[PDB]
This record gives sequence, structure tokens and C-alpha cells, in this order.
Amino acid sequence: NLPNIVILATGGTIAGSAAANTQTTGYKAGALGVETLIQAVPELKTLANIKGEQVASIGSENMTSDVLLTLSKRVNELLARSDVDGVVITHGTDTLDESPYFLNLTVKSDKPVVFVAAMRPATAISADGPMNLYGAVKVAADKNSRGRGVLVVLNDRIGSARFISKTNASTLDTFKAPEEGYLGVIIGDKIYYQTRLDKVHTTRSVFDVTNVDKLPAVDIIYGYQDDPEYMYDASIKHGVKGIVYAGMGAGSVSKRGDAGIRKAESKGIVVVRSSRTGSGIVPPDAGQPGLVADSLSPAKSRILLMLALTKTTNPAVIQDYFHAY
Amino acid sequence: NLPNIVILATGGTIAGSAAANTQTTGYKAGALGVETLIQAVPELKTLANIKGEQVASIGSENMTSDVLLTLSKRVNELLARSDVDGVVITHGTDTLDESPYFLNLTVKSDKPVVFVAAMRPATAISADGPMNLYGAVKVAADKNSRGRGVLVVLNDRIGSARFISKTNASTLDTFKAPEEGYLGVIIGDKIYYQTRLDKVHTTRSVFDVTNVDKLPAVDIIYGYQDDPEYMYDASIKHGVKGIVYAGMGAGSVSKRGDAGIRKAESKGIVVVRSSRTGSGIVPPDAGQPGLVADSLSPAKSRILLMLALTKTTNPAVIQDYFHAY
Amino acid sequence: NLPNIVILATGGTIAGSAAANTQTTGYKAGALGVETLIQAVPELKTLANIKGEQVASIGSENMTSDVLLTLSKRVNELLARSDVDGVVITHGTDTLDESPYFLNLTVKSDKPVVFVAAMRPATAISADGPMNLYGAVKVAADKNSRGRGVLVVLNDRIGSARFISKTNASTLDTFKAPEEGYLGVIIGDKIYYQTRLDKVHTTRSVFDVTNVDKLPAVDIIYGYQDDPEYMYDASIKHGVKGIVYAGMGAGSVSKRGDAGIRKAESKGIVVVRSSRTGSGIVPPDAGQPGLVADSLSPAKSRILLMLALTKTTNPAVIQDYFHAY
Amino acid sequence: NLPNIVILATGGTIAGSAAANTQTTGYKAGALGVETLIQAVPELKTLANIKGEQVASIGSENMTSDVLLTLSKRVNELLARSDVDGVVITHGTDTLDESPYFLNLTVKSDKPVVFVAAMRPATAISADGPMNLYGAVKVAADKNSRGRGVLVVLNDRIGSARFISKTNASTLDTFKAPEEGYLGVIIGDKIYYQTRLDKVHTTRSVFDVTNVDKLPAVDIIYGYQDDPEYMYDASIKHGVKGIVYAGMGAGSVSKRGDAGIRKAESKGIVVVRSSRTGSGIVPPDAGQPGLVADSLSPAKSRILLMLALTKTTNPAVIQDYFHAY
Repeated sequence: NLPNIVILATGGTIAGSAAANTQTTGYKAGALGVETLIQAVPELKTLANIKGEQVASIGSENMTSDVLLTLSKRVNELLARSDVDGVVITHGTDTLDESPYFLNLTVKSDKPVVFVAAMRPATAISADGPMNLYGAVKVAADKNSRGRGVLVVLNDRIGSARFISKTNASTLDTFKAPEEGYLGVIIGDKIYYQTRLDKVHTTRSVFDVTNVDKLPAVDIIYGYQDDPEYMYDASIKHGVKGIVYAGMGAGSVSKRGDAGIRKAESKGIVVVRSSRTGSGIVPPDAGQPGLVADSLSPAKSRILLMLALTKTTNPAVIQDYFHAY
Repeated sequence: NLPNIVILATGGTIAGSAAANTQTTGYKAGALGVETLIQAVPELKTLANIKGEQVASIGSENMTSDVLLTLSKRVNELLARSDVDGVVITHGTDTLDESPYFLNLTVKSDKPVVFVAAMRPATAISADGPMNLYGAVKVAADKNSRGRGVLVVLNDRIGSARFISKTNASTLDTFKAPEEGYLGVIIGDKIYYQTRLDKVHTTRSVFDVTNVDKLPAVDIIYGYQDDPEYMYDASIKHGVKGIVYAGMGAGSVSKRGDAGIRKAESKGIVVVRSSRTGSGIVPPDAGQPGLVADSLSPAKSRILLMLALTKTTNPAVIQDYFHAY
Repeated sequence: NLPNIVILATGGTIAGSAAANTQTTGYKAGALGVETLIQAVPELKTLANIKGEQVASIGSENMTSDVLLTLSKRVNELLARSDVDGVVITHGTDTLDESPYFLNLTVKSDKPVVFVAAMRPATAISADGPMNLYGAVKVAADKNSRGRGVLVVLNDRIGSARFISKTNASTLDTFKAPEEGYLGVIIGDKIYYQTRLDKVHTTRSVFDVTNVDKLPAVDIIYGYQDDPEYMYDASIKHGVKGIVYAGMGAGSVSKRGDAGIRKAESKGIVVVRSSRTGSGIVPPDAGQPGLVADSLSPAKSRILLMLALTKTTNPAVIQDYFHAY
Repeated sequence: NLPNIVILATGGTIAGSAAANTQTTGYKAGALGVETLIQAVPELKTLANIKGEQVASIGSENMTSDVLLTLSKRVNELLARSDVDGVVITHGTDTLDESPYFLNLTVKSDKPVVFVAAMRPATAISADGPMNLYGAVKVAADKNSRGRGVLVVLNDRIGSARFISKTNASTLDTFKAPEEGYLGVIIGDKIYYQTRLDKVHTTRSVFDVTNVDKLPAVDIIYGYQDDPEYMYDASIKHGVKGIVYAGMGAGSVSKRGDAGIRKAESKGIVVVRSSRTGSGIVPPDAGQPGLVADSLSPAKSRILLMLALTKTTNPAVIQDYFHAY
């Protein structure tokens, strides 16, 4: 009859009370076990019988690469059984830009992996966690929802981890993607799909971390009007593997940045040019240094280069990774 | 008799030749002087009396603050003359997020000041520089554009320096303000205003740069998963007078981020928290260090802090501007 | 000390209950009365001294000019009082395009008049009503909200009754103004104002229905590829005094439409040309019949023609109200 | 060994002319021919072997279904050959909502079929036609464009026909798909794809007009506050085969509208309910009459209904096409 699904908790807002009926102020978030959540929404049972686990309880601001490593692995572990049809994961709102994209490059299965969260506290007037969680499961248990990549579900929308991001600081509808749109929507208890991702992911993925201990170090440097050359000397003097330049316009550099990058490359450090605008593609130009991010954002570019460096260190191949993913 | 407008040049995309026709990726900017641009469109003389003089002729991504001053002083002295009705400045698009906001805070006259740029080489198949210029001048020569704050014209749109920025990396409809919209639009050789900036500016700005000669130093640090903290130590060790932070949401800070921000504040450095999303408001929170930017972007916030520091240091008074400007 | 405001209810998708709590669709609108709505949110009592009046109890789509005319009268002479600082109104979203704009033209006061609603049933898992209603009272209770026009608060945003509209059939963030933005934003128990409408309204309006009891009948015709010309005949043979056209391009006409308009005009009746695209300007064009709606949508345009015809019949004058209002 | 591409001209705004270089509101359309438009863009020779063929010289305002059925076949006939690789179609802009979706249901192949237009006259400053046509032939000639469905190309974008629509009325960047997005983009002489349509089309379609001479008439009725019922009889009394209801809210009908509907559904015709909002889905509702569009606009809903009326007449059958195309 009903399918079996597992909820993996990491903290967040959906599982976090405030101190007032309408308190949307800096409070302590992520203070809820996976046991209670079952309670609050007993309507979940009509959808599918569920089992819960506790993977952690830390703010998304402090989510770390170490955890993503432990998470991806576990995920593959449970997705491999016959009594596990899908997986839902509660997570923070501040870094939901990175976490769901990392598993997109490392889970080896067709069975659904869905992230869910909330902008309003669980005690706020008109809290969204309930209904966002309710629909996050529904898509998990759906047959048609298979083989579409890692998904993100908030505000009645269904979007891919390759495109979505938090576009506004504190609004309910922050997550979106101007250019790419959504995958599908959830209306009237029914689900409607509209489009499919046209990039490589999950199964066809070449990245595997079945047995990796630590990832390389990758920094992000902003580009502005009077940017400091010395900001570069640091990461270098700390031996990081790669650097992601979040630059002006389509990743342009000043005579101070054009200089620092070279200094870095010589030392064997890989650099990638991304934009600071928030949308669009950065094209290539032999008149400038470094490699070029496709239409990946600073945040997601770091997540790519980090895994692209455990495989190889050859520019050509790397560059070709940014256009295929 | 027709109006008196002057067009101060700086050269950018609008005045930069390409190697071929369809080539709109590899080129040189600040290669074509004012004069020629004036020639390319003989229809401009139907709108006003044009006068032009070069000042920079350099790519947008390499402009420093010591040059901005020169510009503000230059435009004020031209606006005080009983025989000048408006100004029109050309600039690149890369750092067109900063420049406009600077004059909008230092120019002391209700007479019109219009910035203008292009997204393709003047040699592209359907170059926009032409129509955008005629369109900028039309606005400046209007008698109703007076007292509206610094203006930026592109793609037939009229926008406010305080809100407008480059959202996309390559498209030509890149400049927009999702939550704020535009002040006016130009359709059919006709102008239509619809809203007015509701913040402090120009004629009523408490800042006056007319007698200084060197602005303070201000850096910008990014916020992401696993972020380092030696970045902060770098700026402290070089004498920065203030730091802008690009939070992960409502400006959240990580464990290491919390740490860095304090070392700086403990040494006389003022730090303002902005946001890496793109649009939105960072709210006050006594559970974190530094000040909060209203809804200004990391880029724009840095410009407002430079000036702030040339008149004070009382953190309390600094917070108030961000809310009013 | 504590301000005091009055609440006027007229049913709507915010007063509807449903068989279950997971029923987004399929509910009876206009089930509860103002009484209940206040009892649900005990926080309101901490913002002001509330009071209500169940003027009607229906659903958005059955609203009628009769009801409108009444509603405007009852608010005028209640804002005239000294014991009333502001008034909030509850309404469906199915026609919130038309109700706010009507009052925006007929209310004679600088005091706050706020419209509010919700997209999902009061019985639903995360009904948006409670918080929407909390904010509506909040903006009415403020004093810096004076002389701004008729406001409409929904989903934490403050939009002007002249630019806002339902842009999506079922989403919970359906009200927005692509080219004009929002006036302010409610965040962290604070309201932030950014812009001001720049067209005539309220106190400076020349339309006063105080001594009127019947408005002219106006229809709306759509423009598509094989549009028939007999629809105009049918409207002409019913008395109507004016038709709003919902043209294809920027008011483009068909052969069947040219013949159409041309026919009714001679029959002494005014026709305005609007567009079906949902935003933008409709330029003059002496080579095409009828007048031109500035940037008013078919519905906003119909509201402006009824009122327009109570004070005149001159084509020329009506053609100026469309550029100023 | 570049491909062979044919250009079927229909005239449109991309072939329009005027007097002064600044004219962009009063001009004749289609005035130019396929011959001269190519003479204007030599760089095309670089991409493929081209031919031109005139089929009409009117504007999008006057496109009747007669022509469409004619065009629909000449394309199929022209694509079944081997000396034909890709074909481009020059159109106006007023009804580019319709035409593309018509062919998307009737062409039986996998070869590219792209539409292209321009919002400015050819005589205009910074005219957008040339760069547009260049990018249009560009995609057709490419081989990774097969099996992706009919494509619309303007202002550097490649969007789908089941989603694209004219958003703004006069802007140069009008064509958008708020919730769906673009399939690909064109930056620096290189194509970038990212999204795939997820619905039945071209080949898999179950529609063929190869043996059709005349199509069934379908009219659209708008939805507003005080709507007339005498509007439904006008059609019923004229032999309409179908009616699309552009309903307020999510297809919401008014008391008067409810009567006119049943009144017709009983006589014999078929009726579908869409939205006047511009986007979103209309859910199923037993409490209301008629069929429900999926998330198709009134414009597109008609074409579909009209083509489905050449096959079956069973209500339940048709409701199933709206969910699938």
C-alpha cells in the first residue's frame, strides 16, 4: 500500500520555536527533535508511513563540509535498501544554496531526495513549516517524481538544486531562479510537473566520495571598485587548493586583481571567474586570467571546484566540468 | 533658443570598438573619444545645445575613489553657472552600482544629473549605445526631471541610483530593482514618471565633499560555508577604517565570522552587516556584532560608509544614516 | 494614547471554512463574520482599539457597483469623525484589482485606508489570514502612512492601489507590480517605506459620488486572432455608455475591430484602448480609433470610465484623466 | 558543409518602415521583403545556405486561422525533404502567443522550427531586428536543437512555445515566462541550453490538419465585476463550437456568468475555464460548470480547443488533452 519514507533532521527553522506569536527576530533556531515533528502534522500518515533519524542540530550558518560528507554517504546507504522509497531532509535557510547541490553530485540513485525548510519560526503567527513539510513528503512518495535530480521544496514550488537560491533576505518567497524557472508546483493536493533539468547529475555523475576523508580548501574573494591585492596574499600564504573570484560584471578584474590571480596560478592554485550579479553566464576571454564559471554562482562554484579537485588538477578537464554540470 | 547641456565622458562599453561585427565578447573600452560619439548621432542637436569634454577614458572596472572626488567637484562647479541646465555622464557598466550613488550623495543642485552606459560594442550588430544616449539627453533636457536624485538610463528605463543595480551578467535588460521598480519609462519619444524616491538625497544631503582630498579605506568580506577568519586579520593589519560583510541571509555570521568581526570592533574599526542575496532587508539583532545595513547592497553600503567616516565615528549616529539615506 | 481603528468586512476567501484542514481548494467563501476574525488573533488588541461592521458576506466575484458606491460613502463619513484614525477592509482577491482603485479616486481624507485578504482558507494548515490581518491593522495604526493613497497589504508587502494586481491564479504571492514595485515592506515588527505614488488621488480628486445613486454601464471586449465584430453590435444594442478594449499588442486593432469601434463611436459613446499583456504603455496613434489607456489595465480602466462619465462626455477631457490618474 | 535553411516570411513589425530615424510609433508594417532583410545581414552567409519565401505581408493583428492551416502544411511538406535542415519564420508580435503553439501541435518531425520578430521598426535607431535574425538562423543551423519543440527567439533568448508570452506592451525585453523560464540563451556567439519541455508535442502529438479545409470557430469571453449575460447568447445565437472563459481569479464565474455557461453547455457546445491573471493553474471544481484549462492562457486555450474539436466531442476526452499538452 503506502510507501516507506525517512526524514533526516539537521535543525532549521521549521523545527525551531521563538518566544512570541509574531517574533521574527534573531532567536535560537534549530531546537527541535525529529520525534515531535511527527506529532504536529498527523495528516502526514495519510501520505505515507514514516521513520525518523537525527543527523544533527546546528545552525545552517555553521553547516560544514565535514557534515556534508557524512550526509551524502548515509543517504546512499539507506537509498540502497528495499524498504526505503524516498528521503526528506530538514535544513537551514541561510546555506540552502550549497547543501542540496552537493548531494546532487554524489547520490547514486533514482530514488527521490528532497530538501525542505521554513522562513518563519514554528511559533510565529502563520508559520509555514507545517504546510511546507506536508508537501515536501507528498512529492517524495510520488512515482513520477523519480529521476529528476535533487529537489528543493518551499512555498508550494518544486525547483532543482542546480538553479534555485535565496534571492531575498527575509521574505517567504525568496527562493527562485529568474532565468531557469521551476520544475513543478503543488496545488489542490495534486502535483503538476512542467520541466526537466538538462545537465548531468546523480546517476551519470562521475563524482564519488565513497571513501574520502577530507576535501581541499577553497576561498571566495569579492570584486569591487578599489579591491586589495593583499587579500590574495593570505589564502596563498595558507595553501588553499582553489579560489573563486566573485567579480564585477561578467567576472572582470582590476589591475590589482589581474595581478593577484597570476601570482596565485603560478603557485599551482586553481582560480575560477564567477559573477557578483546573481544571474547570467560568464563567457571566456583570452585577454584575462583564470578559468570561467558557466552560469554557476560564487557559492555553488566553490562546491564544484572542491570536488573537481579530488579528481584532477588539469585546467582543460576542469573547465569542461563547469559547462557540462 | 534651446537648453544648455554638457556631457562629461569616461568611456566604457558605449565607446569601445570591437574586432568584428558579431563579436561582442572581445574588445577594448575607452578607445573612442567624446567627439565621435557626438557625431554618430546628429539627431541629438534637436534636443539641446551639446558640449563635451573628456575626463577619464578608462575601463569601468579600474576606477578608483580619488577619481570620483575629481568628478563631484567638477560637476558642482558646472551646475552653479547660470548658463547650464543639465549634465550627462558616460560610464562603464561594471561598477555602475557604486559611482551613481556617490554623486547622489555629494552633488548640491536640483538640476538634472544623468548617467549612461551600453552593453555591446559600438560595433555590435544592434548596438544600444546610440538610442540610449539620445534617450539620456532627452531626460536631462526635460524640465520635470528636476529634483529627483541622480538618474541612470538604459533600455528605455529611468531608474534611481539608490535602488538600481546590474542583476544579470550579460543580458541587456540587466539593470532592475525587483522590489523597488523604476521611476519612469520612455515610450514613443515621450517621458512618463510614476513614482518618486522616498529617501534623503542631494539638495538635502549632510555630506559635502567639496573640501576633502582623500577618503578612508573600506574593505568587503564574503560569507559562506567553511569561511576563513584570517581574512579579517588581513584588513586589520593594513589599517582599514571599516568593513562591510555580506551575510548569508539576514546577514547571519558563522562561528569564525563572529570572531573576526569582534577583533575589528575592538580596535576602532566600524563594521556594517549587509547581505549576499540580492534584494531585501537585514533586521536589527542584539545577538550579533556590528551594525545593520538597511536594504543597501554590499557595494552601495561601502560607498555610504566611506563618507560617513569623513564626518564622524559615533557608531550610534552611523546607524541612523543607513536608515535615512 | 492607543490609536483606534474600525474594520469593515465583505466576506472573501479569508472568511471561508473547509471540510478539512488540507483543503486548499473547494471551500465556502463568506462563512465567518468579522466577530470571529478578531477573536482568532489576540495580538491585535495590543496595537489598537478595534471595532467591526459586517457590511456584507459574499465572495469577491459577486461584488457589484451597488455595493461599491455604498462602501465608499460609509468610509468617507467615518474618517470625517474624530474618534476614527483609520479603517481596514477585508475583501476577496478575485477582484481586488477593482475595489481599491475605486476608493482611491473617491475618498476625501489623508487618513489610512487599508485593504486585506488571503489566498488559502481560514481552516487550512497555514492560513495566511492571521498574519495578513495583523499587518493590515499595523499600517493603519501608523501615522507615517498618511497621504499616500489607498493601500493594499498582503504577504508582508505594501502595494499601491493603482499598480497592484493578481498576476497568478493560485500562488500565495500573486500580487505584484513588475515595473513599479511596492511602496514599503513589513519586516521584524517594523514597516519600511521606500517610494511614493506620483499621480492624482484621494484628497485632490475631482470625483465625488456622495450625491449619486447610479453609474453608467461599461463592458469589456477581448482582442484575439479571429475576433468577431458582432460582439460590439450586441453591446451597442443594450445601451452601454462606453467600452474598454482589451487589445492584442499595444492596443492593436483588427479589421473586425476597426469596423467595430468606428461603429459605436458614431453612435455617441466613448471607447478606450487597453492591452491584454498586463503591463506597459499604450501610445497615441491618430491612425487608430478610440482613445488610449495610459498604463491602466482593462479593469482599472473600466473603473476610471464609469466615474469619468458622471462628470463629462467630452472625449478630449476624458483623455487627460487617463494620463494623470 | 553548412546546412540549408529556408525563411518563410509573413511580414510583421520586423519589416516595417517610417520617416525619421527616431520613428517607433507610426509606421507601415510588412512593407519590406525577405529579399532586402537578408541584404542587410551579410554575416548570415557565414552560417548556412539560405533561401527566402514570402507567404504574406500583413501584421500580427490580422492573422486569421485560414493562413495558419496553410502555413502548417507548407512547413511539413518542406521538412520531409533532405535538402532542408532547418526553417525560420518571421512574424509580427501582437499574436506571437498563438501561431507558435499551433505549429507545435501540427508539425510532424524533429527538425528545428523557430519564430523571430522585432519590437522596433527597421528604420529605427539601435534597431533590434538584425541581431535577432542572426541568432535565429544560428539556432536552426545547429544540430543540438532537434526534438526540443517549436522555439521562439528574441533579445538573446530561446523560449518554448507552450510557455512564452508577450509580457509588456512596448518594452524591448517583453517576452517572458515568470514561472517557467527560458530553455536557453545566446552569449558571445555560442548557444547554451539548460531546460527541456516536459509535455507531448510535434511527433508524439495526436493532431493532423493535413486533410482539413476549415477549422471550428471558438470565441473568448472576459471576466469582470458587473459582467453581461447577453454576451453569451450573442455567441450561442451564432453557432459557436466552443467558448474559453478568461475568468477572474482562478476561473471564478459570477452568478450571471454561471447562467450563460450552463445555458450553453446544455445547448451543445464545449466550454473551458482559464485565468485572466496571466499565469498559474486553474484547479478542478465540481461546484462550478465547464471544463478547466490546465495553466494555458485564454489565447493558447482556444487554439487547443479548436484543434481538439476536429477529433472528438466528448467532454471527458478533451479535459485530458489540456492536462497533457
